[PDB]
Amino acid sequence: TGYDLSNSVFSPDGRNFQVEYAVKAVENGTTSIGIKCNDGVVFAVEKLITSKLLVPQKNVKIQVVDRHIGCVYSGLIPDGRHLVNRGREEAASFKKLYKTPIPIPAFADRLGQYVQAHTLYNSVRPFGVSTIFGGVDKNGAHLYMLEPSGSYWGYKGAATGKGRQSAKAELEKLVDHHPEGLSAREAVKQAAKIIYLAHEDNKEKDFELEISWCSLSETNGLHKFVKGDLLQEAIDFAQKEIN
Amino acid sequence: MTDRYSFSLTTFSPSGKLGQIDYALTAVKQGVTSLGIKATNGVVIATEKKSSSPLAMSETLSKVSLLTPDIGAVYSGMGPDYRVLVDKSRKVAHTSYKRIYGEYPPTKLLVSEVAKIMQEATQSGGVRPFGVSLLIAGHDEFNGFSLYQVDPSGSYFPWKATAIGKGSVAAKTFLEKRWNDELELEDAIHIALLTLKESVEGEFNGDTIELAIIGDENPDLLGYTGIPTDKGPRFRKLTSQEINDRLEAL
Amino acid sequence: MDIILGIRVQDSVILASSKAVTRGISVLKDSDDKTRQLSPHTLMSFAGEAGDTVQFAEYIQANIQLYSIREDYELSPQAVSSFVRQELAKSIRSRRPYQVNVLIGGYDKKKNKPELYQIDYLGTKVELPYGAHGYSGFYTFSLLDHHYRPDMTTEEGLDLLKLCVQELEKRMPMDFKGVIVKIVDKDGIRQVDDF
Amino acid sequence: GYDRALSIFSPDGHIFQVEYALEAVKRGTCAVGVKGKNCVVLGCERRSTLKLQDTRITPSKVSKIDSHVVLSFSGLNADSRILIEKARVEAQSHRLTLEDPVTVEYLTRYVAGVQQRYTQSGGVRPFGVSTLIAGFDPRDDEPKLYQTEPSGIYSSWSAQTIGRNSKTVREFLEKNYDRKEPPATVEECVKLTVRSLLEVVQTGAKNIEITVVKPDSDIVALSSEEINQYVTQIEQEKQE
Amino acid sequence: GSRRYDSRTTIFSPEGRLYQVEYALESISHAGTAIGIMASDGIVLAAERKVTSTLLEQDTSTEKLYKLNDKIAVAVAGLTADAEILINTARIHAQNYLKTYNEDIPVEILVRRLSDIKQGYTQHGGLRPFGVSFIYAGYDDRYGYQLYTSNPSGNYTGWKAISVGANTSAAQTLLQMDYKDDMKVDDAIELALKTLSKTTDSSALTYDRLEFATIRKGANDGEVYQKIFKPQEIKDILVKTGIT
Amino acid sequence: QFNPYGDNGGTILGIAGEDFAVLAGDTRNITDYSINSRYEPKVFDCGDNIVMSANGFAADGDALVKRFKNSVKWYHFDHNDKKLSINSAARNIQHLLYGKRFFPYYVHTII
Amino acid sequence: NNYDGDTVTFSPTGRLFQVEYALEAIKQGSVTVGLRSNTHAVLVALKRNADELSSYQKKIIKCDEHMGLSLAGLAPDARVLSNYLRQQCNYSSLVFNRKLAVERAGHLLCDKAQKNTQSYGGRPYGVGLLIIGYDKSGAHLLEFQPSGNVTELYGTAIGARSQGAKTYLERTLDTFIKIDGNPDELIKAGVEAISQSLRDESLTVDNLSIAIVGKDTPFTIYDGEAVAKYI
Amino acid sequence: GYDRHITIFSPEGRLYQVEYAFKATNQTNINSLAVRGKDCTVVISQKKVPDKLLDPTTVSYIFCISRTIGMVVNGPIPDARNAALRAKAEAAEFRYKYGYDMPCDVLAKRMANLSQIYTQRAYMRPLGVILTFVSVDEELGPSIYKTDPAGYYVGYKATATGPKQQEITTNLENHFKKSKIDHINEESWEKVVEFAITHMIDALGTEFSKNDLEVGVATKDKFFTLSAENIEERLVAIAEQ
Amino acid sequence: DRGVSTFSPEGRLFQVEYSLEAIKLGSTAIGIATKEGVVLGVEKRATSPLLESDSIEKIVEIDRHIGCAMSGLTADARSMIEHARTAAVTHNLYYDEDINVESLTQSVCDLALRFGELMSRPFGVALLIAGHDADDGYQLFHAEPSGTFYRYNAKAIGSGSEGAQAELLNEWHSSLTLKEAELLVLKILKQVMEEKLDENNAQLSCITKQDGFKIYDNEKTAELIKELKEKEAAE
Ligand SMILES: [Mg+2]
Repeated sequence: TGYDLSNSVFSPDGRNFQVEYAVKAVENGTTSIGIKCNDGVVFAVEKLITSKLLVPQKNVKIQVVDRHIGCVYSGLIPDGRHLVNRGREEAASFKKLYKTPIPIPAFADRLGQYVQAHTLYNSVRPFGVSTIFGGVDKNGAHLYMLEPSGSYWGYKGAATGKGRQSAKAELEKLVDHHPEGLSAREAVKQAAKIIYLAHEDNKEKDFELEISWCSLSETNGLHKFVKGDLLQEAIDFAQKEIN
Repeated sequence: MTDRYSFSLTTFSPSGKLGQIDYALTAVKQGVTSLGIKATNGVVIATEKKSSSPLAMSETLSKVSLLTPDIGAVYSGMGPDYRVLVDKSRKVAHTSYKRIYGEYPPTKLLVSEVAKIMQEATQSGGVRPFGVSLLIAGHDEFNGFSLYQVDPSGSYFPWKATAIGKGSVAAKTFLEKRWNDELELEDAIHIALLTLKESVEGEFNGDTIELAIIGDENPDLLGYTGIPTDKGPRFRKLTSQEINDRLEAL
Repeated sequence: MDIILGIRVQDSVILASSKAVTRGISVLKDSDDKTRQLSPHTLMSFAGEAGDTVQFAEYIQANIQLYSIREDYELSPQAVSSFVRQELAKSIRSRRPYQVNVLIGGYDKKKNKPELYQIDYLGTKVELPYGAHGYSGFYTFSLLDHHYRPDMTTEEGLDLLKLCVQELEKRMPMDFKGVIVKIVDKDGIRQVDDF
Repeated sequence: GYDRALSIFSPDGHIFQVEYALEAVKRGTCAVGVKGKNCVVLGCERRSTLKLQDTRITPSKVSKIDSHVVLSFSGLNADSRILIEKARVEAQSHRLTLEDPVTVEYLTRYVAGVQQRYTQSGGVRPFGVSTLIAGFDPRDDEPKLYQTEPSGIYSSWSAQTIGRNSKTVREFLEKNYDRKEPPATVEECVKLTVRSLLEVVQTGAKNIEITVVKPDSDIVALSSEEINQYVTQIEQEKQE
Repeated sequence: GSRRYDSRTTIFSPEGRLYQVEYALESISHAGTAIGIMASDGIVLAAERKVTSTLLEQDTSTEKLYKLNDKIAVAVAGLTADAEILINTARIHAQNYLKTYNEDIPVEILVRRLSDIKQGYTQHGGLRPFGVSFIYAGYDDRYGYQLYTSNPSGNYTGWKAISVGANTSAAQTLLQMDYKDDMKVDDAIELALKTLSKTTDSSALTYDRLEFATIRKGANDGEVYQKIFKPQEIKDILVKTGIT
Repeated sequence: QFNPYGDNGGTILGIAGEDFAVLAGDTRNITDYSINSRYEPKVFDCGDNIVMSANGFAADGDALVKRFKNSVKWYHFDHNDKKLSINSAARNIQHLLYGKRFFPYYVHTII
Repeated sequence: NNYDGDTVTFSPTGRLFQVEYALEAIKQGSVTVGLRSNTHAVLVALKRNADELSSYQKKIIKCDEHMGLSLAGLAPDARVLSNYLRQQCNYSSLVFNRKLAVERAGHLLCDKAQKNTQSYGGRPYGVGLLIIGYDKSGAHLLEFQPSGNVTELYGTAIGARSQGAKTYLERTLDTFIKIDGNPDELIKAGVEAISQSLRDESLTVDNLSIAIVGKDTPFTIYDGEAVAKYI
Repeated sequence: GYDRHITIFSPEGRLYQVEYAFKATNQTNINSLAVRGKDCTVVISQKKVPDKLLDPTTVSYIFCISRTIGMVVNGPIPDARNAALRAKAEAAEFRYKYGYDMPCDVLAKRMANLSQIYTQRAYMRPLGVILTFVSVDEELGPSIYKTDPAGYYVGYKATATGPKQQEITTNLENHFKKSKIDHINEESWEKVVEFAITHMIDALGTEFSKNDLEVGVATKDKFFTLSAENIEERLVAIAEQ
Repeated sequence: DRGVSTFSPEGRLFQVEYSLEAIKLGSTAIGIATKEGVVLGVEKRATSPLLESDSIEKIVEIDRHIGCAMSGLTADARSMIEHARTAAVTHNLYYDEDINVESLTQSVCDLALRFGELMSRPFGVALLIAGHDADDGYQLFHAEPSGTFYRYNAKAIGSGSEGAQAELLNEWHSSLTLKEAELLVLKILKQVMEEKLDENNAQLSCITKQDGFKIYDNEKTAELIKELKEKEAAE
């Protein structure tokens, strides 16, 4: 034994235990989700209200990269911020050299290679976050989810954090019941419901819902936060479904 | 990141042993047998092409490598370690000699450069020793024909004939009985094939045996005519057919 | 600075160096000693660009003194002159070269022979019976070519040196304010206080 | 580069690598320094486990740092060469910039500074060397004797010893050295220094080295016969 | 991180010893014995090759005796590959000195330089020391004929006669017994071969197990000659001194 | 060839009284024969009862005043809000100016 | 246990023990309180002395005219982080002629602390910070943890016995958020908050440290007889 | 026992970290196969999409390294993409420096050399992947060259990689024992793909739909992957005789 | 082993806590601040009678208005003193004025936590920094290897510190004269020292606005010791 004391060491199984321990930090975090709709993507996250003293709507979790990509993550929040900072540098250099905004699959690999690089040496620690991200490019909508190992794939729907099992089951129903697809406005409503349903694994404290979206028709392919009336409408739809 | 292993991974134990070098020599011992014999008018180096799969094309894996037109090398131990050492040896023959003196290095000095590289992997920070022993055969104008063995420690010794790897102890005894200072190159090739047969289990033919010589200049392998002083390489790898012809007179 | 002369006789080396230091319009000093003792039996005189002359000389002095302490041994005049040449040969391809010309007068205690070396700022070294830098040789070499003998005494060398300085004082346009004369022999280095 | 912190604190507030460097000094051959009224004498032990030695060429235990200052040591011989070279370079650098040779205190302060630096720099171990530095300040006739150790602390001594069995010879010096009246001549000072080593040495043969430093760069090492005459006279007074 | 795997090659033991230096010296005690003897008219270097083979090409082989320049040679005891690294550095230092001062490097200055390089590996860098002990035989016009030894600690000392490698305790006692100050080279040649003959772990001392060298002013008039003995010449001197 | 310097004109005047001091300057900024501005302030309150003007090349002038104002801010941070005396400010400005000895601020400064 | 030797090692449950130990240094530190209305933001800090001959360790550091913080834990680490904030506030003013938003200052502190939690050789910061400020969106209060977590709050407390003050602020939330245009009453609420964390000792004239920033109020620190009015 | 954590020799002269990297190679539970035709080189690999929430078009272990070179990977996707990016960078640099397209065997050697370095240098870990490079080389013709975590590489007449490599290998061996030639004697690549799929079905004992496979084809001057509908056409032809 | 910058489960840096133990083994140093000046006193603690005690330098001048006393591994103090002197002189060069005593102390304390894997370990020495400036008058600071510095009316460091600090607790008042402070340092040093206190094994110094930092002659201190003996025999 001792194979789990140092990053980048293969165990006799062929496993990197330090990466598996980073996943435990992710599983300990709050629930975050992503839904791919007809012409875009929707992101939503559960924000635990630890105290009344937290200023409502102020501690924003979802982050924008460039102007067309949204990122949300569960686990160690600072690690997620570090990853988004790198993503913003990658997107800037791509646009600097190639003029066009970075395509989502291209952006996915940039994050992937960077996270994977933190599994190659014992002088660094793996990322303690799973990141759900995506947006609209010239080939349409894309949704991705990236793990501490550096592994990522494209998704129809994605979920991570403490209530991921509940969320996944809800996402699977939507995929089955809508083979033709989901509208952006429908996806915002559904995202609100799924976070409310996933909050059962975190039922002790109450929470604040935060939603964002990129849609070709609804936001012109730019990342925007769901605010005011549209947010309240989604909260009402969600509250109606849990009762 | 940064390589933060700036300390030696090979150190002296209380008994004075350098563990990592000893263990590298153990890896060489497990390796497939290779040998070298020096004649009056040439040198022969030989080994078995132990194919990992019959679907593998073993002609694409070269165990005997040309280092310079007059110097060749064979190994026992870890193949990948050998391959990168051949790359480094080919380059150092140019950078530290041919680009300075306008001629290829003598055998003993190229051996010296390869040895230095292997010594440094035994003392430098954050590396292990090379897991190979090399047999280097060559010719140069002032030293004539020569054969050298280089070990993981970086130590090298000149031989009349020797063997390394799996069945080296038995092979060296076989060579002691047959070697004399009057052997012609064809006699040395014959002895090489006899010696190698003892350590080979399965098929023994031109397709499973790799054999090369350092002998006469080959003007037919030069690729150009017109310069009298350029007469062609002394290193030549024997073909599958050439080996089989000498296996009938075996 | 200006005039530096050297002459190797039977048993000693004599170095003569001018006393004037001129800052363009005015003669700021008339008692300047343009020499450094490198070791008990080795003396170096120097001339060239202001500042660089003394900086180079003291740098060489420090290095030879360091060697002497490390080995408890005095380097031969030949060895010292080779070290100095290499420093100047290195300097000439530097970002800003030392613009310094030197004479090295030493008595070799092993061979029991005086030795005079002339080295210019490029690192051009020659061993000579007599030498100079700048325009000094143009006025003095015809006198030295005539009168010099390898078996001259120290007193005869000083007399030939006086004739050289007299010719310099007659035909040179600059007033160099006389010379300081030093003798290097088996007993070391001493200054002739009346010249 | 190799950056590992080898000299660190332990729970009881000790730096073991520095303390183990002192143990190397304890193993080294004995060195002693005694200052008279107008001189300083440095005595050194030579272990006679090594004969067939060529004494002409073998590194001598007392080293001139400049024409007026000397340095002797106990501990690792190879380590001492590095400190001696650094001190010699600094001595010439001081002459070059200040236009005055080093004071004995300044040279001591420099060497001690180098030793301290090697106790809190990454990737290095402390020097296994303690030194005795002796001489006279330029244009001064007051004798100077200082001691340094691996930690980098230094101080001035009327008389001091370092190395193996230095506890014994310090015992001798503490009862035989009077501060109100130090050894008034070279003879008396050399005699007291040879006497102190005879408490520890074995045969008074090629086992004792003596170097006398007087004012104005007057440094000389005594020969076997000269020391042998002190050895002879000491025991003939002892037979009583 | 990486600290976990660091052996810390440059630390003191509680007794104030350098672990790696001590262990490197243990390694050297298993190497073939090398002997140096200094006489009034020259120096002898004699060394034993380690258990050889009949198929080893001896006349082109060198593992013990190396030329540093025309005036200085070394006998090696320890890791041959480690020694060649240091030998090449020493050869360069000698040429650097010759270029700078236009005089051959004094023997002690070369010895001090190599010894300082060894010392560095014991104090900084976190690398293993060189597992090599040298015997330096040389001549310069200041001290004449000189013998030195250096070991992995970087410490060096001068000698009239000295051994390194295996059985140094036995060898040094035999040398101490028969060495005299007025000895000549031909007498020293005999002493060196007689000492190796008695201390060897082999059954008998033969030419194929030896390397031999002399530094003589037996070079026509005030100059010095190095002679690395050929296999046949070692065979002849073994017969002359009555060992075979 | 690119010339890194320019001349923005302007004239400034400082007079010290018994218990007061004035620093005056015209408000005109120019290049060659053209007027850039009829009112471009040139004398600045730098805090701690110190006024400053760096006249000549306006880019260098603005840069120097900006760096001195910054130096006053950091003097307060580093030295427990101690008031920067006029003599201390003057010595500090010398070091700001001499820091660019071989590529100077092309200005004449008065505080 | 086997996983607390350095910051580069996760435990089998996904914890970072060196970061958790750094968090423990804050809990040993002296109590400090932060709270705000819509016009002002206030810091109150209980200063700790070594003994009766000693001074009371300062707890509040000014970062700009519109921003500053209070510390609990390793004081030299607070000096490093506050120096970084001073530079970032300064860079924003010099380059962009713009006062650095309090929220952006929190993001910068988070990222600086994070780098010390993912690399070998380094260590986490051993200090907690309460940042108050007034910018273009009004009054703000932030809480910084050396894990990297930065949180915007109406009120909070960190240090030893900070739980008493935090519960009081949670009760008083609806009252103190409405104290607009009255600096003295907001400080009173803060002094009453920090009192819920005192045991055996009470607030004296060299014990108490108060800071305030607001609409027309530069960040200013009150010590000595300037806080006697609130005792 | 720190000789098991970093790439230094064990007392038996073994490198355990290299051996454990070979074990990571089978973590995806996917088998791949490569064969050579007259004019082409075909590589097939199992495709498993276990989650319904996944976009199946993004799940792939075949990579287009250059116009001429394709690469299939056996091992975790993060290490696979690491190797893919590097191979693409190396191939592009080669063409820039030496003025001609990097050969398949030369790229394999280069990646093998990089892998060798990870087995000798302590600070770098081996990649837990096996890389099979395919092309129709302008000098050597149809080519298969395979690299592993030990830094070993060699050319193949045909090859197989994955948990059930032995079954596929023996099946391929038996066919080439019959035919006595080093390739599939077929004109079109379509039929060489059909051969590859048929012999994988035989060896594994499992049937495949269009979504269970992933196919890459190398011809003169281009490497390309087949769509699900191209694979379906291939499966229909197999079933119809 | 374990990092040099590692936190303990209690939230303390191991290496800093261990260096504090080394300081406890050091010779005693005492400082007393009055409105007439600050006094600094040290125990010299020579290891042998042959050691010339006036070469023991544990009280040091940083500038004319700032002095300093040390306790612990005193070799470690040399680079700290060098930095302090450089900082004092540099500030005078940049600002044509004396540096504040607090600012000087803060500059020294910035060096403290610059260790890791910068120097390889913390300093093993504590400093008492005493001085005067126009803004805050006479001041005494205690600089630790933790990077923390406290201002004190009076403070003792080294092996006899907790006994000495209890004594300073009782004796200090805001009306002490310079002469009263001198005798008080001598009295408390005499209490905690192993050997009997005299002018050769103890040293006094002070900093006043008028005369600056001064190390007392052995003759001057000897008189103050005699004055102490007589006033203790006076009741
Ligand atoms: Mg590795």
